[PDB]
Amino acid sequence: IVGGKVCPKGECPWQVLLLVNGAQLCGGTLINTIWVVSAAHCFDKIKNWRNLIAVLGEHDLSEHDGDEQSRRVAQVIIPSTYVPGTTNHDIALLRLHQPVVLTDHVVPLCLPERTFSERTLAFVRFSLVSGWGQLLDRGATALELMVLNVPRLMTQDCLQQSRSPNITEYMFCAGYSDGSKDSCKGDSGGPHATHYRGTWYLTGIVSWGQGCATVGHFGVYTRVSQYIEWLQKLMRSEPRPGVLLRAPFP
Amino acid sequence: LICVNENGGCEQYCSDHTGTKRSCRCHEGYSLLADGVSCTPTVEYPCGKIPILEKRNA
Ligand SMILES: CCOc1ccc(F)c([C@@H](Nc2ccc3c(N)nccc3c2)C(=O)N2CCC[C@@H]2c2ccccc2)c1
Ligand SMILES: [Ca+2]
Ligand SMILES: [Cl-]
Ligand SMILES: [Cl-]
Ligand SMILES: [Cl-]
Repeated sequence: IVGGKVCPKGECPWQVLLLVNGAQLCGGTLINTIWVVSAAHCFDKIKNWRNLIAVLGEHDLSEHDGDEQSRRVAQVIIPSTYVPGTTNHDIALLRLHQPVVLTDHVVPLCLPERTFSERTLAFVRFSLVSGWGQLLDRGATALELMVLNVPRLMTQDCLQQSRSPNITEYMFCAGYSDGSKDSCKGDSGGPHATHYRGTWYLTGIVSWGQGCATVGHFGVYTRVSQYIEWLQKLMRSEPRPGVLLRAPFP
Repeated sequence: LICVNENGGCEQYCSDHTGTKRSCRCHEGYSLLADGVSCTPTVEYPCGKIPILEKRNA
């Protein structure tokens, strides 16, 4: 995250950190005690699907404070329409091997209904994005979880204000074109969280962009509203042997 | 009231029904109050609420 601030411990309690062999991979968002939403592109280079760990309740990577809860990732579910190395359909649904325990430091973000998200949340101007990504373009990643408030653009406006992949109906732009504030590479998969009348909801996933807080370019986020029914159906499904599952979309 | 305007006045989710009818609903872990619009937590850790802030304002 460029140009944000430390998320005070416990104020981003849905944030997930994904590790592969102990190394930071991506972020994610807890939506229930066993389900995490992240970005499909997080998994394009995974060799051993069995060394993926999700951590809940994380804050400062330098220390253990006992609020962290680690789980193995039992299933990584990606839409059939996602193509590795490209941008569209950049979402993944992760099933943990055992539920997390909800606590003051571990709380799911609400996965909204489609209509609500489309008709109401999509018009809330600012939303929070978070992660342990780079604090600067070509810079070190953060040790404490960072958070940034970013305004969403209508895609027609993003395209006009920007100056290379299309912004498709499965995406939206958010952030700033002046190079000050963005999510970046290592925040991939993390939440874009939208407040409405006292409750926070999942509206986007840190997906892609140019560089990092690059002048003339906004952050691009997966439009989670396109996937609500896909996600809900998969959450009602039985697990299948083998970590990776490609599931039909729609 | 229609769900497309002002969220049908619902705090959370809204369904349009045949008639000038609307029903608000709440996410799991909440219940709908008698106002027909407001949602109140029914569990300790409902989604989308930040416990250390909810306790900061209790
Ligand atoms: C759908 C992903 O598509 C792409 C395209 C370009 C691209 F830079 C990225 C990177 N992610 C983000 C996310 C948000 C960004 C933002 N808000 N502002 C600016 C830049 C941002 C970059 C990314 O994950 N990369 C880049 C280097 C290897 C790694 C990777 C990319 C793809 C696959 C695996 C790993 C993803
Ligand atoms: Ca820690
Ligand atoms: Cl099934
Ligand atoms: Cl496997
Ligand atoms: Cl309660």
